[PDB]
Amino acid sequence: EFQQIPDFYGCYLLQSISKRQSFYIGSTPNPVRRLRQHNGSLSRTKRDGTRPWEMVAIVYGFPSRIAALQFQHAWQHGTRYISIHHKLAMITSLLKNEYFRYMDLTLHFFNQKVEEIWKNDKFNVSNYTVSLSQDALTEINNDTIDDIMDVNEKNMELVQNLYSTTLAEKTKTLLLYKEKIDTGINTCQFCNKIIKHNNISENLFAFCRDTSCTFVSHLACAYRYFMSEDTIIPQSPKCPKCYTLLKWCDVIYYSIKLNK
Amino acid sequence: TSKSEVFEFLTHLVKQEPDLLTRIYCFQPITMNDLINKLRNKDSFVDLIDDGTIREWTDKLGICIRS
Ligand SMILES: [Cl-]
Ligand SMILES: [Cl-]
Ligand SMILES: [Zn+2]
Ligand SMILES: [Zn+2]
Repeated sequence: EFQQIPDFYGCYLLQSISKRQSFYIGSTPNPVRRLRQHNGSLSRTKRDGTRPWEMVAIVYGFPSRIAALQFQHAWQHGTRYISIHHKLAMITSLLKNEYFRYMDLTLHFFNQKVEEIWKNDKFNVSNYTVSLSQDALTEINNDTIDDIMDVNEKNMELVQNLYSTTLAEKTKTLLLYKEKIDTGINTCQFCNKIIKHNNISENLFAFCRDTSCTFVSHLACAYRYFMSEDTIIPQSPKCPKCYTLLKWCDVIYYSIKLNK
Repeated sequence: TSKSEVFEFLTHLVKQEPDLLTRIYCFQPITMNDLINKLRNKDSFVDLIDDGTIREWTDKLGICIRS
């Protein structure tokens, strides 16, 4: 029995709003709930102003909880895979590493000033994706209680938006692929047999990330085609029809979840 | 025996084990003990390869090791 790739699993960086040299790194399948636990309590600690935290960045797209924890622990250790400047440089170092490169992760910033420091790449550490929230926060004002609260509330809304949207997009895309399978008249791009659930090799399918592209195949067939120092996992294969770049991790995400 | 030769050998063992190959390109976690047992069963030479080298190979090949 295969385990599904998580709908969402991310490794996040928190920066205290008031204590701006305090950071925290963790990993989670639900960053909204997690940020409430960090800012309030774990379940229903004297306060020294470390809370509330701002979630300033999150790396997500991990193929498993295990992989996210590997990234988290490497990021915290600072690791065999190799100030705010150092925390952000560690992200780039890990995204360049052979192991995490296969995952085509997404680095998302909720704060534009933090994104700018990362981009400035002070240490010249420079397939992963980088994104920045619409209405990302910029310079933080922590001079008053109301300013601190305003930052916390706006940051929560940004984290909610990214998370709920990511889940809604995967939901929508799963439904569209399922409809393709359900028609039972698609055929495999490579072996030409009808696409139908009937043998893991026969029931795992691969789709183009463009839902209006008609490329569909057996996962095994796509794997074979893409794979023709030696490697095992495809890296940035292109759709044989529209030539767009695919993320193998996303291909597997939908493949396994449709079968389950 | 160079590390390149060992890595090629281990990769070739994986490619001859269909179930394990599919699990790896589907990013499925596997314990080191389970992996080494599957490899050794394809070629007993795996017995002579140290754990640290096997772990370097798993990192390079993107194999996810579950403790
Ligand atoms: Cl929630
Ligand atoms: Cl506190
Ligand atoms: Zn096929
Ligand atoms: Zn396509």
